[PDB]
Amino acid sequence: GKGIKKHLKRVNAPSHWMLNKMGGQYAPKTSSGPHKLLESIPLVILLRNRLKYALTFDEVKMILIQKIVKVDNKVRTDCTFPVGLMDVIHITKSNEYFRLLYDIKGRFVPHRITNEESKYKLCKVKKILLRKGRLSIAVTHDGRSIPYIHPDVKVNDTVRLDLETGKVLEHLKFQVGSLVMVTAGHSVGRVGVISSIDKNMGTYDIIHVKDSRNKVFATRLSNVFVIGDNTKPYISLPREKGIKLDIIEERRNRLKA
Amino acid sequence: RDGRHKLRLTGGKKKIHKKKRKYELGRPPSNTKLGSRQVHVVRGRGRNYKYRAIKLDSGSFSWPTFGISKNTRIIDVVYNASNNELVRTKTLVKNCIVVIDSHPFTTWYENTFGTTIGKSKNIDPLLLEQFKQGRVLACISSRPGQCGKADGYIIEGDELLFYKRKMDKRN
Amino acid sequence: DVQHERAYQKQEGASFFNSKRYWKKVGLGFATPKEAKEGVYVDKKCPFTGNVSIRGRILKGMVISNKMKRTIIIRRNYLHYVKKYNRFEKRHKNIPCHCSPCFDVKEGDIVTVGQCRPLSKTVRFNVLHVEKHQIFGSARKQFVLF
RNA sequence: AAAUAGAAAAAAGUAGGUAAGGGAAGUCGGCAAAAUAGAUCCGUAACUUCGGGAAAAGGAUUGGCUCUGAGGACAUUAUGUU
RNA sequence: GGAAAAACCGUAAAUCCUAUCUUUUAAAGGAAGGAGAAGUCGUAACAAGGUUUCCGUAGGUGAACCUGCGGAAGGAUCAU
RNA sequence: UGUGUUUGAAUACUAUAGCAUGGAAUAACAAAAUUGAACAAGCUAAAAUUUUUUGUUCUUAUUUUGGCUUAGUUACGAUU
RNA sequence: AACCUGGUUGAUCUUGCCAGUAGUCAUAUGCUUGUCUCAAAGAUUAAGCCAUGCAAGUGAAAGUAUAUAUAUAUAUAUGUAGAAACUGCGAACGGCUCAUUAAAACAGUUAUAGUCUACUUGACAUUUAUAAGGAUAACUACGGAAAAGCUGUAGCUAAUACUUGCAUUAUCCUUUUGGAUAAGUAUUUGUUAGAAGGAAUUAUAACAAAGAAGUAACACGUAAAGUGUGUAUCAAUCGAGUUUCUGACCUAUCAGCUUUUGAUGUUAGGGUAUUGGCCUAACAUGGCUAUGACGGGUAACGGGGAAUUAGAGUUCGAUUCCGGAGAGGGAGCCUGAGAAAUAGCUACCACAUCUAAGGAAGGCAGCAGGCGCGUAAAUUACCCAAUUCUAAAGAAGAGAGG
Repeated sequence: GKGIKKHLKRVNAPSHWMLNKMGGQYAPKTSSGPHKLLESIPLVILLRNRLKYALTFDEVKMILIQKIVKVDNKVRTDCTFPVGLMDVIHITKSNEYFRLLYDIKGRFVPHRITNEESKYKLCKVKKILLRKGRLSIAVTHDGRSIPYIHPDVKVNDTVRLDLETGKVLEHLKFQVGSLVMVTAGHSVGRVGVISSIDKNMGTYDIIHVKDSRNKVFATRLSNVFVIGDNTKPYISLPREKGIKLDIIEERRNRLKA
Repeated sequence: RDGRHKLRLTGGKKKIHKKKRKYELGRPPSNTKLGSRQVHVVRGRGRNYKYRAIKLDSGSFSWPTFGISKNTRIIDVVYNASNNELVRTKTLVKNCIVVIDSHPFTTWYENTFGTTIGKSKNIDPLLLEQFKQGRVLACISSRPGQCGKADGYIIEGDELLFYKRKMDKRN
Repeated sequence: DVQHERAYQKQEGASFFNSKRYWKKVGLGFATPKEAKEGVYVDKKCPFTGNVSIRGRILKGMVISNKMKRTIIIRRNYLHYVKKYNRFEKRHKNIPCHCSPCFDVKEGDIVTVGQCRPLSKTVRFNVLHVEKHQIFGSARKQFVLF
């Protein structure tokens, strides 16, 4: 009749995935969970198609059934569980820790994170609500509630967040001069510093961002994620660091290696 | 229910298309009368429950001057703003004017003020006479067919005068 | 006078037991009328003291009819591009819009209307500013472009 | 009062009625008989010399009771008498 | 509490009666148009084609046409 | 002696409308004298400030601000 | 590849057509086909009909075993497997067709401060007690019918089927400590106070009334104090309903349309999940129309797109993705979070099957295959290895898919 569509075709599925034309009829469809469908990776894609620790979906199932992999200090066998923009995967058996980051080619990549530094993540809040007794809960990009947050923090602030206790290590006020990562839009998968904020009334708030090649571009506010400060980047970016080379420059650079 | 089968904005005529769906939605009207409490639970989309009062006699009436509420029987339905048929047939709606038993309110006023928290500014003489004779006019404000209860407020002054004139060549 | 209808006219946010009306601030370049604050009326379809949400698009049109009770009709005239000839053609659209009883509205007034919440079948918009003006000849038959 | 009365009550006659199911199949012939019909409100074609056709066709309604509304005349400057 | 069964509003299939529109499709018979064969009767048009032509029109004609009326030259006159 | 390595899976079109956005030209439109509006002065009714007696209430007034009436004064005010 | 020849004549230049000529993931057909890789394939004609088969199920740490099988300990105890059956969850996706539907559906672009949302995810609760109350299926027996996924009695007995129910915090006094007092989340009513959003009747806080549901009487097992299943509210997510603006083929041998009968506005109600003439009453007398309304046509699903393109364009878009429609025709429901579902049901009409002629059951535009239609279209093949989906989710299923 009508209701929930449970399938995702190969062609229909996000270009970000890198699921090739001949390689199947379908893609995996994500469970509801940490991030939106278009803005996430399931464990099947991560294990097989990125890491290549399995040949097939069955070999992924053989890895998953075991107690070996834990994400957010939680063991998971759930194949289509979505891992979102930024969080820490630990695989106990291989002793491996991966932090999820955007590539410059607009796809999600697992970037190796230090064993100690696996403890924490940097987490953007999307909204912050007052519940009964005038009692705060923050609501995160990764779909988590952080209860009892101090009123100093505001609705676009990022926060460094422990994974063991689930609570805040430090926080960064949203402002001009903060290192920002673009998460959707035209400029998707790049890092810059906020050059200027101008309010838009009744309509989309736009933010001006400067690259580290000293080039300035606009981006919509909703899809800019604060990621560090002018003083320092707050987390371990991959080597590219969101910096834009043009195709001619990039291909010449590739050739000159 | 559906609007697409009705006439076009120009006054034009539109062919019937799309066979009827569940979620266009719309069901028979409430018939709620005066009698001992009886209600049927109605199951709406998503498992959302509504309560269909089929009979009631005692609703929650608010004396809004002190802002206080007590449960009280309605003696009669006396005027209805929407049409004369509903009041004559005795079917409640959220703009019926009913008559309530004044005794819980009368007791509360006596307890609070000591003659007949609290504002204590003295009730108007016409309204006070009406409370004394038990013929207290009140307006229904909840939707009994949706919420399972007919709850209302005690009317006064300009609302009282308007509805009294509405209630009753000649004068 | 008032209340010609079968029912008393009141609206939420009157608050006259405590007495410390429901007039709004409305936002987005529209300063709420003094005539809403001080006016004799009370209403729900008024955007300046009703329960109306002034949301979505904000458009301009030209008033063509004031005949209907509490509700007014605007024509939005515009030029449509034809690619093959690389040229334009006149097109236009009639929008029935709530009037607001605070205002005076006449034919050939410019009015800035909002998308808001529709409360009736053909009515869509609600006036946010009435820019008083006039035009020669019949407004319904007149082409004014802006 | 009719140029009579009474009593009986079948045929038959004559002026009448009424008939199940069918519905012109009877008979030269729907002849006879019946159906229809008054008002108010609707609706009305082919066709026409545009005047009509037309009450076309085809429909609906109609009691009793208790009210409601509309239509005058006079005389106090908005109110009365009738 | 509770089956069958009824009654009341409300959806409302289907059926039939009209009314209007739509689509093919039948029909005796009528009256046109074209194609074909070097067909019959004239000699109409083409040259002043042996009454210069054509137009509008009306009436006549076995026709082709003819005559009248009023135009034009696309006339044979662009010359007293 | 555990642990291969470099990777690639680019770039762009993706309405005409809508959204944000810089704009000088070119167009439009509005502003635009049967006398109009820019200012100084005075008179005037409205509100607020400062004052100020009366125990959980409570008087009045100067003053200051906004609205409106009237003689003056601007490089005062109409393209062909 | 930004282009032309031949055809009115005795000969001529033109107008103008016809003819060649090239293409077409566009079909048929004729003849020919030594090869290999690649791979469209019953749309156009009948949204005509179907024989037979199959296409949606599910149990490997965690509801229910005296059918049964099996390893240990003193017939019985622990345990471990287990046909079956209740229970739970899914089958609303997919696959198929395009009759429709022409400002509708659809596309870009809004809005939802007008709402609902299972699974999943993260927050995380308030008005007999060494742990409850039975009753019901499979099962045993007798049975009935030609036949059927027809089912009748009586005896039982479980559940994670069904029904109950078992001291915690804050405020005031004492001063830390020690006393006293209270105590409903959604949702609804009446009274107010008033973090954030442009905008607030929103968050939130108080009052007076009502008020669901609830907060584990369930199952496993980490010492080289752990876990499953399941539960109210809140938010997320997978979505969905509405809803703004702008965008269409042909037609005037269709010029006035719409309003009894909601047409158009207003008011009041009712209904709905919610806005809404969505539905009713009352009141207005509107509303829409050459910038072509209103009809009528379409060999009309809409879009991303396809063909030819020097540039404009012109023709085409059943048809691999998306959105809609539809499942013989209409209509109506049930179940559930989600269906007006159609391998759900009911009725009517159109079809149509078995009958022992009493009665009974039915829906290929799923995949094969057949019939009819036609100029026109493949095998009742094998498999779940990959791709994914459904479950008590590894190991089973899937004509999805290969």
